[PDB]
Amino acid sequence: GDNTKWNENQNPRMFLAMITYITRNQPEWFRNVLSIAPIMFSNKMARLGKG
Amino acid sequence: KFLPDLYDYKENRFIEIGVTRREVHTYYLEKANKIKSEKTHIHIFSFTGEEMATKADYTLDEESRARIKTRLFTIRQEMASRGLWDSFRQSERGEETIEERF
Repeated sequence: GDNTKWNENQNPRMFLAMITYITRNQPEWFRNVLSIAPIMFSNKMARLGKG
Repeated sequence: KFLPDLYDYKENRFIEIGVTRREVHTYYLEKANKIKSEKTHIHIFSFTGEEMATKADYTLDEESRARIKTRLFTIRQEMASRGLWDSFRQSERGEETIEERF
C-alpha cells in the first residue's frame, strides 16, 4: 500500500476525538493539557512563505 | 534526606522550624517521623506562646525566645484583630500537595 495525500486528508478535529478517548477517566488537568494541541491545530493559520 | 530550615555552626545540628496554631503535641510527632537516625534538632514555635524543643533543651536564649513568641503572638493577634484568624488556616497545612488547576 501507500496512502495518497496523507497529510491533507487528516483533520486535527479527529485527533481531538482520539486524545479525548485515549485519555478516558484520566484527571481533569491531564485530559485538558493534551487537548490544547489538537485544538490549536484545528485553528491553525499557515503563512504563505516569501512571495 | 528531608531539608532542614537553618543551620548552626556551633552545635552542628540541623534546624527544623515548626510554626503552629494547633496544639504543639500534634506537631512534635507529626514532624518527627521520616527524619530520625539523624541529628536534626526539632523545635516547635507557636502563635499562642507555647514552645517545644528536642529533649526540652532550648538552644535559643531567653530574650529571643520571648521576642519571637511575642511576635508570633503579634502575628496571632493581628490575624485575630483583622477578622480572619484560625478557621481557614487549618485546611492548607495538611493539604499542600499537587493540585494543578489547569
